[PDB]
Amino acid sequence: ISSLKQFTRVIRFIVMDKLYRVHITNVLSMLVSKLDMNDTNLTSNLINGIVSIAAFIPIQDLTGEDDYISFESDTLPLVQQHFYHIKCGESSKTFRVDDELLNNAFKASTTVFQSMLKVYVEKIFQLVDVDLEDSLVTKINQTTMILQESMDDKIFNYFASLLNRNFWSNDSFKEKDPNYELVTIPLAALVRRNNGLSKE
Amino acid sequence: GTGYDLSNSVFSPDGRNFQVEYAVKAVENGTTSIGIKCNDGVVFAVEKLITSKLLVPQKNVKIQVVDRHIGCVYSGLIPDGRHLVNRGREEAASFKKLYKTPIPIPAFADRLGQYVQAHTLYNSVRPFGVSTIFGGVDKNGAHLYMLEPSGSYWGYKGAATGKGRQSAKAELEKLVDHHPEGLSAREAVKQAAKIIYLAHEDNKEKDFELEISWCSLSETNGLHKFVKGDLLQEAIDFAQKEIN
Amino acid sequence: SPEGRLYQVEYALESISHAGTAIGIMASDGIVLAAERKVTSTLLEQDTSTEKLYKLNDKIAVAVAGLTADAEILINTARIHAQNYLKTYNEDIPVEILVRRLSDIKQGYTQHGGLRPFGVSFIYAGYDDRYGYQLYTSNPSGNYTGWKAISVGANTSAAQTLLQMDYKDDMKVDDAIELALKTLSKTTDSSALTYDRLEFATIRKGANDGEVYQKIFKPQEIKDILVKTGIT
Amino acid sequence: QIDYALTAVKQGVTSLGIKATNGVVIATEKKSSSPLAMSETLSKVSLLTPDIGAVYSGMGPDYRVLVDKSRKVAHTSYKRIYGEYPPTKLLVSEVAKIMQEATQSGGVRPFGVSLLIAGHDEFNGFSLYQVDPSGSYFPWKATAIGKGSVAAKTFLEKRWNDELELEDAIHIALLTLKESVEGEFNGDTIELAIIGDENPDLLGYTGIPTDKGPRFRKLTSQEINDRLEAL
Amino acid sequence: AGYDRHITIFSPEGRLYQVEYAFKATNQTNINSLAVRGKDCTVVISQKKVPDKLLDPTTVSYIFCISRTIGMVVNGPIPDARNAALRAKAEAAEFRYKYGYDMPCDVLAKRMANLSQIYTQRAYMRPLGVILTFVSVDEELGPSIYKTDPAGYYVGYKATATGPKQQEITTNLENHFKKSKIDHINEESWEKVVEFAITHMIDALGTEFSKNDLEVGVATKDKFFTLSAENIEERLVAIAEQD
Amino acid sequence: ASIMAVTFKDGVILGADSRTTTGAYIANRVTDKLTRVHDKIWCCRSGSAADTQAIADIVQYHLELYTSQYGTPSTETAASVFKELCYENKDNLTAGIIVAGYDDKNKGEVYTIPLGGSVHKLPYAIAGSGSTFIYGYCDKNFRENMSKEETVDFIKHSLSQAIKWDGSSGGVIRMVVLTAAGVERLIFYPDEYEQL
Amino acid sequence: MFRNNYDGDTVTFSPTGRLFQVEYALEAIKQGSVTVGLRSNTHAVLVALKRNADELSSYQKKIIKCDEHMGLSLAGLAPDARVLSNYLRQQCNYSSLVFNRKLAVERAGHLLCDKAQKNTQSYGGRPYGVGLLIIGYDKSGAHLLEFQPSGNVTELYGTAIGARSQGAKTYLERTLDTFIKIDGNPDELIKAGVEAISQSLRDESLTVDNLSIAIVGKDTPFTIYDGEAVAKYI
Repeated sequence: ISSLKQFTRVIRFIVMDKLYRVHITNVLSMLVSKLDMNDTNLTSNLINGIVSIAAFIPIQDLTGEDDYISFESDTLPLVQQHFYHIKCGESSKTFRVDDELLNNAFKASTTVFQSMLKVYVEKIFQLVDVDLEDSLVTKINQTTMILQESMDDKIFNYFASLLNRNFWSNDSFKEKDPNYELVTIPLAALVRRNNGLSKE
Repeated sequence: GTGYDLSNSVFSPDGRNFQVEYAVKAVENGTTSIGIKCNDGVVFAVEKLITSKLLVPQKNVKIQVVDRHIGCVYSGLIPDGRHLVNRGREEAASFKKLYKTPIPIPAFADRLGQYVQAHTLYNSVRPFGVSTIFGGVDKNGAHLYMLEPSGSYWGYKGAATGKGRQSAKAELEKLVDHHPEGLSAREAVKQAAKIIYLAHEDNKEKDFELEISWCSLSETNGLHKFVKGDLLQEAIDFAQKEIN
Repeated sequence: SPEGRLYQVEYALESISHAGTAIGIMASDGIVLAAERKVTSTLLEQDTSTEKLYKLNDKIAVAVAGLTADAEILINTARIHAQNYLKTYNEDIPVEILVRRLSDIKQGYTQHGGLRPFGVSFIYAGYDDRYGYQLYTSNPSGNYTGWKAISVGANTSAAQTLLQMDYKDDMKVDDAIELALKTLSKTTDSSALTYDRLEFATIRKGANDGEVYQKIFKPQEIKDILVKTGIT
Repeated sequence: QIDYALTAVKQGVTSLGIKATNGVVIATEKKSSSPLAMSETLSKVSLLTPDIGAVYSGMGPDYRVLVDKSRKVAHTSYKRIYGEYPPTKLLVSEVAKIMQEATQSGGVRPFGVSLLIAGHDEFNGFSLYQVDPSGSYFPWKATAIGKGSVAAKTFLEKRWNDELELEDAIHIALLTLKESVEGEFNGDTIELAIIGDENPDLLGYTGIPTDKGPRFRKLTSQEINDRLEAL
Repeated sequence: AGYDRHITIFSPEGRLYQVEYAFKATNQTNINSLAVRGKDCTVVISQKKVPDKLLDPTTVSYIFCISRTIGMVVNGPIPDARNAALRAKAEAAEFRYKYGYDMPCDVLAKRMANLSQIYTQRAYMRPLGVILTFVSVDEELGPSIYKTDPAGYYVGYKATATGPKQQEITTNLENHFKKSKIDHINEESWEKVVEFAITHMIDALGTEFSKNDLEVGVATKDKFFTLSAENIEERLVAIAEQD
Repeated sequence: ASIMAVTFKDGVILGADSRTTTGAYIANRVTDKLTRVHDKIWCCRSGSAADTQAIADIVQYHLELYTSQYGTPSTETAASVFKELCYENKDNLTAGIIVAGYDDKNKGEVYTIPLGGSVHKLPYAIAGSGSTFIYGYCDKNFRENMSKEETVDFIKHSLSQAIKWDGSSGGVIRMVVLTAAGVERLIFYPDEYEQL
Repeated sequence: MFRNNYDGDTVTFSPTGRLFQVEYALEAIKQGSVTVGLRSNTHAVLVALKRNADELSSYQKKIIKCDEHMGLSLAGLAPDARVLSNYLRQQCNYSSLVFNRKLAVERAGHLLCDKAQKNTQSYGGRPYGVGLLIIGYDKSGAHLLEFQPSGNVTELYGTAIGARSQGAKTYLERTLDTFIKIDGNPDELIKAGVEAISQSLRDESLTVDNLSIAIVGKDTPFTIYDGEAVAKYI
């Protein structure tokens, strides 16, 4: 919980130094999937990270179609090498990488946004049925609405047909007294941005 | 707040007893052990790891016998296997004393089930650190059972548990596929020896002895004898041939 | 217990200065008990309870200031000690001995600190042929004390003062009946005192001879002595 | 901690009681946890002795095992010694003592119910008592407990005089319950009992004229609907 | 501190956290069940899910025979179901011996719910993650269906359902007793009442069943028994040749 | 009393008189000395009515519970539950019991539990007060693998004698036939068994 | 720094499947002096290094007789061994009285395992904190067992436990085929036990007060040599 607070109170700054920024796609799609349904606390401290990364980052495909792309082959390999280096006592000043390779890693890192939101939405509908309450129900809606505003039409128009899709075909509103807020509101925030989606 | 996993009786917010799930991890990190149900009995096998050269060969028995006709093998915290098999016998002898017939496999299983399950009821006793594979021959043929720390138990055609769990379970499914009518009492023994030799690659660091016991209505007239001498080499030599 | 302090006790000793208000006055030829009743609703059944004035034996009685369900657990066991000292010595139990018997159970929790102390503070009024008429007190401290006149509960510190003022040793019984009511002039959070906010008791030199009658007042009998001044 | 149990009592279906000159009445609603469930299989108004009944507000189960423990204590501590059944005042005492012990005992939580116990003993006449989780108990001319507690308690002060015939108090306790009702309002979702005249009809036998039958009578699904039409 | 979430005591709003969680466990198996009344039978359908090819279906049962007369079906982890079944199988044998008549469905339920209640009021014991659905053809009341839950609650149902898709199944039944306006299924032979119970479940779950995905329990007067692999295929074959 | 049980080709048959006497007085002349502990496992009671009743009552339970958990009980098992009670309680009981039943494997099985508490498996067994008089008739007239009505007759005669000679035996003759096809209760009246 | 939440007591499983309170006990072994154990086909020997407090004090005994056919040495918590060595002394003396049968060594292994296991199921009590090398000659030859407080008892030809146990454990590992063939020689099997315990000493020097030796087998009942009796092996 500590080293997730360390990292949150410092996310905004990492998005800058042209080396660290690479890690930020990974670390996010990792936080999203590690959102627990039993640990109210771990989850509040993860949303902290997830919303901070979204507040200072555009969810956008930044690939000029450059063929080498892919998250593995190009981002993961570098991320692991940086970490291996950092772990063995060495520091990041001693870490030498080609300005070519490190910009492949960064651009290819902006691909995973799609496969990761399918996992955030999944984790939301799982949370509709938890006795998390209030403070944290709200904070979660901030993260879903901030994530939306930091989205280009390419990605957003996907996110929309994914709330639309999952809102109808779901097995997720059983348990007694649900948090409808966590799913109805994120819809409203789609219609704010795209009135056209309302007619239907 | 939290702390839902330091106490044993305690329900996590979505229905789970976490201390049990942790014990299953201790199971997964121990010797690999299996059971096969053939057409008139059961065969049991275990992986004995060899810490150093000073461990005596053939002389640290892991498979325990219950009554005269039942076999138990376990993976995990070994002393918990013993404490469980002990309560296993006190139970199988309560039964015999009063109802004369030696305790039926399915009824034996339900009795271990309740001992284990009852070790998941109070904050002040920890679950068993073993998944136990056991079985034998009763009035209506052969029965193989497996029982995890939660108290769960079911009857299997074959079963595995231990580090080499996923690996054996897969070779096990291969036989249930090829021979639906079950293996022969003798064949099941040759094969159990194969399966252990394989699920050893998941622990190939240290060396190992094999140990097999069986209970067959034709090959040991219903009793639980061990597999030894010529018939043990019969199978140790069959494994070497399907490893190379 | 930091400075020589009985914490869990003061806790309940001051929980007492909240509930109830009770008084005892020893005259030369009688004793008097009296109490105010808890925050009453219109629909609460006045006559039944006798909720804060309990009889212990034909010659002893207590006023309560504290948690009701808590004093009943005590009184039940004190009505019994009474009868055990009968079946045993065929004489009526002496007041101090009964008092000490309770005080000792109170202090029983004030030390075997594995169970929770007692609410409740008692005024005891009794007669035994060894020490004339007697008046006693019982905080959950464990201590008991002799009194010519006394009080427990809310507005305690206040009545003790009026009492100290109007009391005379030559006092009769009817003179002390007044002093008790009179000085529940002040110590009353309810502006104006009614017969229904009250419960009363007397242990006199008998309605006849040289002996000892006991009398828990029925509501009407209160509105009758209230008549002497209080309300009319 | 006792305070938190009184809180489970404060929610959970409303129930009430009214003493009269010639009878007592107690009622609550039968909120169906489903339409599939047959609500006749659960009784919120239970007989303790043939002169004494009880109703609750709060936690269902805690009431059941309290009604059971309660019937038994009536025998074990009174009937088996003195040949009579216990008087309302004292049977109530023995229940408070039961709940007061769940309080002051370790390893157990107090009960999540307030009880209204109504009855008639030959010497004390009619009486109606309330028993709280705290183990405290108070005597009532009339009161209510549960959600509708405040609305109904106020209506009872407004409508209660000490000259009520039992039929007048039945009438009241139906109105009182009509304003609070959560579900539907008929004989299938109202439970009403009375403590009135001796019912020889219901003894089960005839031949000793000294014992005359139960004062406690639980009104049938029909008797209720009949009163609600002329209501 | 914040430890009223770990034992059976009162939260500040009069809630029993540990019980509410215990309920959440009854779904952990992911089996659904329903029960119905006949003119003179009672039926319980549960799902059978056998994922491991190494299993022996015959040993996989959430339907327990408690007495000659009384059947029980559990939604919940197997270990807890057996702890309850064994205790009922014994409360009902004791009942017969002490009191001289067979133990009646609704009394067994009151007794397990009473039990389920102690767990709800004692610090040191935990409730069980099970919802016990009891059926019989009790000699006084007729077809009976009584369900108890970790909360200590019990009550009797015309019909009922339990588990994950509980409310989809429940709302199907509700709309068929709003329509026949009774308290049962007017069919004589239990066979047609079993077919009906499978039908209205296929309808409600939107998936077909094979002889291997179902467990059926049945109660007539003087017997409670379970249907074999084949005794079900017959029931399914008959549904398919009219629907 | 005066009781016996016989095995045959199709199963087992239990037989008894119906006379419980306290003293010289016949307190009940229609006693059901054939008592049921399970579908097809019954006993024959003799000795204290209060003791044999209490035991069978307690065995009926042990077996109802054994059925609940573990399944259908071997005839052998019923016997073991009887012995365990009778032997482990010998100092305070006076009961001699015959347990008999039909399973499908062995068919006819019969176990006699004398006073000691010992247990003896046999083809047929006699017991009860009036048995003493037919040890002779039975040993001479019994055969293995008899037919149903052959065995009814063997019992009718044996017991016709026991009752003639015993004052502590009499009433009607009750039988209970235990076969695959079910349980059949028999009764033969005095006007019949005396004329033999 | 790095706190532990699952090391509170013995009734608590670590998330990775570990009973920390037991792993900690298994370490108390190494907090006491070194002892060594080995066996041929005809004898079993023990060597212990008794440790002292001052120059002015006695030395802690490290070997305890159990029956005339079985004995053990301890490395670790003394009272825990006094408690276990005593239980063993009983079963041995019960198998003698009821069945007139020397209690099998293989069986006292099984019995201690289950005795120590009991102290790792229970809330409140700590695990046993001592290791035992157990020797005996039963109806089935010579025997040696290692008892760790976890319950795991294991049968060996030789081993060593405690402070610098590792010096000997590695000697014996290499000497194996040599000493298990020391049949019919008693003086020579002790010469070996002692040349092994002395790999686990630094510049440290065995004397008549440092050394404690015990032996048993075929026709030699369990005897213990402390003091001058040990001189001949130095």
